[PDB]
Amino acid sequence: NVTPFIDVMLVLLIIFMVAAPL
Amino acid sequence: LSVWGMYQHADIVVKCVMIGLILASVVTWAIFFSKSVEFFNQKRRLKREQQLLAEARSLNQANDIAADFGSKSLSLHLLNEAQNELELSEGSDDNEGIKERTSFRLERRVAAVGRQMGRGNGYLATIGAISPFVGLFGTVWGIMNSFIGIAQTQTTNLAVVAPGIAEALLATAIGLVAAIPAVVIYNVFARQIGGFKAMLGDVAAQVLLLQSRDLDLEASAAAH
Amino acid sequence: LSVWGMYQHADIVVKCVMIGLILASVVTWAIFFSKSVEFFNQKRRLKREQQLLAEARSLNQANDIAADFGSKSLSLHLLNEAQNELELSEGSDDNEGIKERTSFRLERRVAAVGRQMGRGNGYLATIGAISPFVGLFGTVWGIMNSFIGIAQTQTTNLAVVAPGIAEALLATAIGLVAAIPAVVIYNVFARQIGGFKAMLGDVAAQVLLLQSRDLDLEASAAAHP
Amino acid sequence: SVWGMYQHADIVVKCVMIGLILASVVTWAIFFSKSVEFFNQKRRLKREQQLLAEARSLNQANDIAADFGSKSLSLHLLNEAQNELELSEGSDDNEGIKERTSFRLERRVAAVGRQMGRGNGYLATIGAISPFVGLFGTVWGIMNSFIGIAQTQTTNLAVVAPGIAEALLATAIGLVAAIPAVVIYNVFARQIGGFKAMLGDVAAQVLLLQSRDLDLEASAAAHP
Amino acid sequence: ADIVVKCVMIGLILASVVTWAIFFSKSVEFFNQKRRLKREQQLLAEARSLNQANDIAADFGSKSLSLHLLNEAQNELELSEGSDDNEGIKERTSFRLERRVAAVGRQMGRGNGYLATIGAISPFVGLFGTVWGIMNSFIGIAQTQTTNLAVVAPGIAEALLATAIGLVAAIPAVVIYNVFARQIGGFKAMLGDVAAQVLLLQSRDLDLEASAAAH
Amino acid sequence: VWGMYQHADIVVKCVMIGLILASVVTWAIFFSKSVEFFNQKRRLKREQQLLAEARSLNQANDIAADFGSKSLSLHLLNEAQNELELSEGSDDNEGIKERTSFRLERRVAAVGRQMGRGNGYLATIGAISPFVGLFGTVWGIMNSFIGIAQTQTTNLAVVAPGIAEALLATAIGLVAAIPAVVIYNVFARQIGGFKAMLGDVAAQVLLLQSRDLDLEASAAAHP
Repeated sequence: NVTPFIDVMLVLLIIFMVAAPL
Repeated sequence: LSVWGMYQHADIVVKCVMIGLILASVVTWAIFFSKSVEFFNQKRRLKREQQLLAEARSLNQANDIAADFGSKSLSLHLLNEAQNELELSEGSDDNEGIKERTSFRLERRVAAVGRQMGRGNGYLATIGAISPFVGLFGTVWGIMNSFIGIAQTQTTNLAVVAPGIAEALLATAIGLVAAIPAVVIYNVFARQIGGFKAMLGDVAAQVLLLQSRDLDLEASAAAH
Repeated sequence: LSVWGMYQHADIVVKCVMIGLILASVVTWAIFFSKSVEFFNQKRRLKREQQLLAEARSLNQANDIAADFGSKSLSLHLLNEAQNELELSEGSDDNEGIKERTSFRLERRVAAVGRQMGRGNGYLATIGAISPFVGLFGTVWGIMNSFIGIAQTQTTNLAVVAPGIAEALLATAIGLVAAIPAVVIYNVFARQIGGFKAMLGDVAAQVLLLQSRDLDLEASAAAHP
Repeated sequence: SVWGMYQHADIVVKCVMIGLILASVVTWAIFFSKSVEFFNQKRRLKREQQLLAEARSLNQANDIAADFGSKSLSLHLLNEAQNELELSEGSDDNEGIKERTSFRLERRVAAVGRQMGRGNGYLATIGAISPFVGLFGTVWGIMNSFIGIAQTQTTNLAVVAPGIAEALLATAIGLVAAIPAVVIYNVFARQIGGFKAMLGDVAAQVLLLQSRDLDLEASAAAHP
Repeated sequence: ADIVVKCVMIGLILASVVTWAIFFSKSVEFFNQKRRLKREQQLLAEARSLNQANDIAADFGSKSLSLHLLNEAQNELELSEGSDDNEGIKERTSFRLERRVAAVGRQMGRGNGYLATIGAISPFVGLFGTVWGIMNSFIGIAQTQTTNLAVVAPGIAEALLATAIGLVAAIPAVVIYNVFARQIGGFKAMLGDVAAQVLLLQSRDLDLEASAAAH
Repeated sequence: VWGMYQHADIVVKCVMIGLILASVVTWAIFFSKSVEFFNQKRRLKREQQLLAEARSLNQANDIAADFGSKSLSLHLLNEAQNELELSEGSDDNEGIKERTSFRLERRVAAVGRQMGRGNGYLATIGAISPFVGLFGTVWGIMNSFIGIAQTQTTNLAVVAPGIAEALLATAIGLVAAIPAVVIYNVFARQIGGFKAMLGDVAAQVLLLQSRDLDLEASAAAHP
C-alpha cells in the first residue's frame, strides 16, 4: 500500500548521479 | 538511439524484460476486451430484462418473462433453481424453512457466475502492482552494467554511465506502462462487479420475495 | 526560463498527462460540490424531518408528516414500500412472516439509496491514489528522453539538460496536486456514508419499529380485540 | 545563518509546512480531548461495570446505573429500554420486543461508535499522507532548484546546496506529522474496542437480564 | 565476494526454495483434489438420500474429506437421539460444517501468510541489503576528500544484487499466494456447495420426517 | 570507533536506540506470547483429548476438574452454570441457549482480548519503522547539506558520513520493521489456531448443553 517510496531513494540515486561529474 | 538503435540500446536481458512486460500487457488487454464487451452485453441485457422483470407480478409471470429472454438468461436458470426446490421441497409444509434454504443456494449460484468473472482479477491487479518492481529489476541490471562501464573508464561523468541509464529508464517506463492501466482498469472492473452483481442481487431478492409472498399466500391465504 | 518556455518545450505526452490530471480534477470538483450540496440538503432537511418523524408515533402520521416534505422525501418512498408490502400483506394472516419479508426490503433500497450516490466514488478515490504514480511515469518518460538525448553522441553536463528533468517532475507535481484532495474528498464522503446511512438506518429502524409495534398490536393486542 | 536557514528556499514551502504543523496541533487537541474523555469513561465504566455485573435485577440496574453521575450512557440505555417497555404496552408478544430492542441498543451502540467516529479521518489519514504532502513540497523545491541550475549552467555543484535541503525538510515536516497520528486512532481503537465490548457487554447483559425478566413473565407469569 | 549481503541473498534463495516446495506440494495436491472433486462432484450432485450420500461417497476411498462430513452428520444423528428436537440440530450441524470446512481450509492455512508476506517484504530485505552495502561503501570512502566513484561502484553493484534477489523472491510468492487464495475461494466454494447439498439433503429428510408424521 | 558511534549527531542515535528498545519490549511481548500459546497448545491439546468426549455437562465439569484452576474451560463452565442459576424458574429451555451462547462469544472476544494488547506495537511499528528511518535520512542528509554548503566543493567524501548515518537510520528502521510484522503474522496464526480450537470447545459445550436442554424439553415427551 505505502510501499513505492523506495522511489525517494531512486531520487537519492539521481542526487548520487549529479554528484558524479563534479 | 535509432529505431533499431533503441532496439539494440537495451541489452537482450533488458529486452526480455521489455517483451515480457509488453506481452503481459497485451494479453491482459485482451482480457480487458473480453470483460468489457461481455459486461457490456450483460448490462444491456440487464437493462432490458430488468424492465421486463420489474413488472413480474407473479412468479409464474416471471417464468413467462424468463421464457422470452433466450435460453441463456441467468434469471431463467435461477427460476429453474426455484422450480427445482419447488420439486425438492415438494411435500414440505414447512413453508417457513424452504426459502431460507433456497436463498443461500441463490446466494451462491449466479454469484458464482459473478465469481466466474472475478477469475481475471489477479492479472490486472497483481501484474500492475509488480510491473514497476520488474522495472526495479531492470534498473538493478542496467545500473550494475553501468557500474561495469564506470569500472572500465573511472571517469565518473554522464557519458560513462548514460547508455545504461537509458536502458534502466526504458525498463522503468515499460514497467510503468505495464503497471498503471492494469491496476486502474482492475479497479474499474471491480466497481463493475460491485454495481452489476449488486443489481443482480436485487433481482435475486425480487425473485426470493416473489416466491416468499406466493408461499405466504399458500401458507396463510390458502389456509385461510 | 518562462513557464510557457518551459512547458511547450516539454514533451507533449507529459503535457497530455498533466492536462488529463487537471481535467479529472475538474470532474472531481464537480462531483464533490454536487455531493456536498445535495448531502447537506439531505442533512438539514431530513434532520428537521427526522425530528418530526422520530415521534410521528402512528406510522400513518409518519405517512402524513412525510407527505409534506416535498417531492424529494426518500423516506416517504420507503413508506410507499411499506404500503406496498401491506398490499402484499393482503391475505397474509401471518403477521410474523411479513416482517421478515419487510425487513431486508428497506435495506434492499436504502444502501441502493446509498448507491444512489455510490457512483463516481471509486473513480476519484483511486484517481487520488494512483495519480502520483502516473506523474511518476511522466518523470520516467521525460528523464528517459533527456538521458537518451545526452547519451547518443555522448555528452555530459546535467546542468544544461536539467530543465527537461524539471519538466518531467512537473508531472509528479500535478499528480500530487490531484492526488491529495481526491483521497480527502472520498474520506469525507465516507463520513457522509456514515452520517447518511446510519441516520437513515435509524429512520428505517424507526419505521420498522412503528409498523412492527403495529403488527404486534394486530397479533397480540388484537389477539384480545 | 539560522534565520538564513529559515529564509533560504521559499515561503510557499513555509506555508505548506506550517499548515502541516497546525493540522498537527488541532489533531493533538483531538488526541488529548479524546484521551482524557475516554479515561473518564474507562474509570467510570470500570467501577460501574464492577457494580453492575452484580446488578442482579433490572430494577437493581436502574438503581445502580442511575448515578454514577447523571450523565451515564447506560442511563440512556435504561431510558431506551423503558421507552420500548412503554411501547410494549398493549402487545403481549414478549418474543418480538427484545429482538428489535436488541438492535435498538446495537444501533445505539452504533451511535456510541458514532459518538466518537467523527473526526478520526483527520488523525489517521493526515498521519498517513503528510509525507506525501511533504513529497510534493519537495518536488516543488527541487523543480525550483532545477530552475536555479538552469540559471547557472555548466556547473551544478553548489548552485543549490542548501535549498534542496529545505524542500527535503518539507518532507521532514510531513515526516514530523507522519508517525503518531495514525497511531492515535490505533490508540483510539484498541481498548476503545474493548469499550465496544464493555458497554456493549452490559446493556446486552441487561437485555439478557430483561430476556430473563421476560422469562419471569414467559416462564413464570405465563399461567395465572 | 562479500558475505553479509550474500547471507541476505541466500536467505532470499532459501526462502524461495521453501516457497517453491510449498507451491509444488500445494499445486499437485490441489490438482488431485480438484479433478477428483470434479468427478466426485458429478457423482454426489445426485446423491439424493443420506444413504445415497454415503453409498456414492463410499468408493472415494478414505481420502474423501466429504466422507468425514458424512461421519459428522451421522455423529449428530446419533447424538441427537433421545430428544424429539429435529429442529435445532441442523443449524448446529450447519455450524459443525462452519467449523469443519473452515478447518479444511485451515488444513492448508499454515504456509499461506508465510509466503504471501515473504513476497511482500522481500524488496524490503533487499533494500536492507543495499543499505548495508552502500553504507559499508561510504565507510570505505569516509576520508576527507575522495573522488572517482569507481572505487565504490562495484560495491554498490553488489549491494544492488540484494535488491535483485529481493525482487526475484518477491514476485512469485505474492503471485502464487494470489493464485492459491483464488482457488481457496473456488475450492471452498465448491466444498460449501457440497456442504449446502448435504444440509439440504438432511434438511429435506427431517422435513419428510416432520411431514410424513404430519401427512 | 567510539567517536564513530556518536558520529556527527546523537538524536539520530537516539532514534536508533529508541527503535531497538521498542524492539526489545516487543521481543518480551513475543517470547511471552510464544511460551504462552505453547503452554496453551499443549494444555488445550490434552484438554481437547479429554473434553472432546465429555458425555455430559457433569462430565464437562469433572473431566475439566484435573485442568487446574487456571483453565479457560473452567471459566466457560462458570458461564454455563451462571446461566443455569440465572434461568432458575425458566421453563423455557428453548430461549436460554441463544442468550447463553453469545455470552460465551463475547467472552470469546474477551479471549482475544485476553491478549488484545501488545499487537499494535508489533504490527504498526513493523510497518512504519523505515519511515522513522526515513526521517532519520532526511535529518542526516540535511545536516550533510549544511556541511557541503559550508565546504561548497560538494564532492565527494564531504557528504559521506551524513550518507552513512542516514543509511544507519534506514538500517535500524529495517531491523525494527521486518521481524515485528513477521511476529504479528505469527501471532495472527496464533489468533487463528487458538480462536478456532477454543471456538471448537465452545461449540462442543454449546452442543452438549444444547442436547441436554433438548433432552429436558423432550424429557417426558419422547418416551
